[PDB]
Formats: sequence, C-alpha cells, structure tokens
Amino acid sequence: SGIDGISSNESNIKIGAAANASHPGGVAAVSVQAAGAPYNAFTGFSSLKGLAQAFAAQGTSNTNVTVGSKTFNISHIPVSAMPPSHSALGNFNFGQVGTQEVYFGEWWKAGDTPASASHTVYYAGDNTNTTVPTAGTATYTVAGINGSGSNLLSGTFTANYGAGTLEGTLTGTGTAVSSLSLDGVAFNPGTAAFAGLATANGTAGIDNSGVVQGQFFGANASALAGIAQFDNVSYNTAFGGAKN
Repeated sequence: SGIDGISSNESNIKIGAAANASHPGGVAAVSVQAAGAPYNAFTGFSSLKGLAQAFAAQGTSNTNVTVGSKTFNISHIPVSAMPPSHSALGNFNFGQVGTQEVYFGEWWKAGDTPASASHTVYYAGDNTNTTVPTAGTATYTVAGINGSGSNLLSGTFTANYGAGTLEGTLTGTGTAVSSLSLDGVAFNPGTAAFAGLATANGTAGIDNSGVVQGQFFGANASALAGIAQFDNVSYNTAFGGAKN
C-alpha cells in the first residue's frame, strides 16, 4: 500500500514516496537517479509544482489545462529556466490528474532533447484506496506528455471492466507523436495494473514497437496513469486520465 509507479529507465528516474510525510507512503515523489548526491533525493511532485510556479519569470510554468471536462495541472521545468546549480536535476514536464494523487511525466538530461536516449517517462500515484469494478464499462478523459510542456496529447480511453481491456487513441499537435493507440492493453478484471502494446504515428512515421504499462488509481478507478515506450525514444509518452 502506498505510492505505485513505473519509470522507463531507473538509471535516470525512480519513483517513490516523499519521506518524513504527514501521510507516509501517500505523497508521490521522483528521484533523479542520473544525478549524484545531493541531487538524487526523492522530491515530491507537489514541491516540483511549487518550483515550476516560483521560476515562472525565468521560463518554467505551472498551468491548469482543461481537457474537455477535466483539469490537468502541467508543470514545465526546462534546465535553461533554472539556476545553474539545478542543472544536474535535468528537464521535467509532468502532469497531475486533477487534484488526485496521480502524476505522469517525462525527464531528460541537461544538454539532451526528448529525442536523446535519456528521455525517460514515468507515472506515480497513491494506490491505497484503489478499487476496480469487475463488470461494466467506463470512459476516461486522458492527457499525454510527449516532449513538451505546452502541447499535450489528448483522447478518451474506454475501460471494459468485465473483459479486462483498455482501448483508445490519444492525438495531438506540436509533439513528435501525432497519435498513440493502445494495442491489446489488458488487466485481470477487478485489478488495477494493466499492460499491453501500442502503435504511435508522428514525425518519424508509424512505430508499432510500443509497450504500455500503467494502472488504475483511486476508489472505483477514478483515475489511471501509465507510460508507453518505443524503440524510438522520441515517441516515449506518459499519460494520465480521469474517469468521466
């Protein structure tokens, strides 16, 4: 019980819980494993939102973005906008699913781009209260991050709880990925973790090498989050969704 999540490269990014919290295990956090001490500590995403607000005049941003009926708080933290002593922490773009304890995002090393091998995607959320129905259907409004803090992928995912399948496609402009389609993404009915394959289209053409991993979160599966990794790392994407 507590924070669950996945990173596409644990040499660069690990997810966990913020230490010394009022809710041990309940505050989603991220560690830049690519950095040495003291830059590799686990920092709560909530604190990173605060930094993205605090450095806004220098080029970071924190914005409540509406996608249909849902709000996704987006934090954009490029190395170029942060003081030199923060260069080892690298570049972040991440989102929060509403006010739920569910975060999803990406990272890459200082001096790299999202096309570089260090492009890493992750999600993190509190599993403590998660339950998933064993029957019926629901839809989610989903936002995706792919190499940008200003242009998001968006779409609707459909959860078939009786069949144990998650289906749908995200689309967007201004990112390497133009469309991302779940292929056989599935879960045991009544359980939270899902995985499968994916196909992206975009500025490099079709890439069907995608592997998707994620999970439902919250009472009655009020949210979901996950990652999609491809042979072409510029297509690596993190996503989060709120149940409609």
